[PDB]
Amino acid sequence: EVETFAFQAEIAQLMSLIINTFYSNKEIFLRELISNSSDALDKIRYESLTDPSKLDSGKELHINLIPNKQDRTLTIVDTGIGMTKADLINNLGTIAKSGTKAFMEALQAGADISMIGQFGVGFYSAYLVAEKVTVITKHNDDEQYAWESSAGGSFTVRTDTGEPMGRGTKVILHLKEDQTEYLEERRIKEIVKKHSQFIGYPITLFVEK
Ligand SMILES: Brc1ccsc1-c1cc[nH]n1
Repeated sequence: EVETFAFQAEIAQLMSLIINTFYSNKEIFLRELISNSSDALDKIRYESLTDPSKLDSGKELHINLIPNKQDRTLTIVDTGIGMTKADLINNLGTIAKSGTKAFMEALQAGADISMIGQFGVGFYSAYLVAEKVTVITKHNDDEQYAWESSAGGSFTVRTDTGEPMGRGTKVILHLKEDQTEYLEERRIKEIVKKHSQFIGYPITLFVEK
């Protein structure tokens, strides 16, 4: 059973700007997603200090980057705190409204798209390179869900029946046809070294078979 939701108008506006604006420096999407993973890992690490059983769903705190050329996907996996259904439908978009307005105003004042993370809406930079984004996520207090959007104003949420994740979030970038450079080992390595070199969790770049 699949539920379909409309983005808030401000967030749809932001996604169209990201998809339609000419902007060559697309590689910053990966810094933003890794940063979000790092923040989620920080949150479960902090919570586990007062309730160690929150790590019963998995003690390892890490980030994996998995390219797949056959499916044309780049997947960013983390074992962070994960997202509830309420986060996916309501909470994250509510938080994002204010950051979106501020970001769109800054852009009109001369900021550029690479500053998106300073406004808390860096996830949407995924649409610089992805035609579709799938997010599989599992919080300790909720079931495993799959969120998906190809933009256009709507997203879906369903319970996920795939492989159980334990805890954390998998962001699956279905890359645009002309963005397959982000499946290349040498390119991902270059980007992580330039933008993400001091992230405090192990980042493993998987190689393709
Ligand atoms: Br946003 C967000 C909110 C709770 S978890 C999470 C996340 C985890 C990986 N990326 N984003």
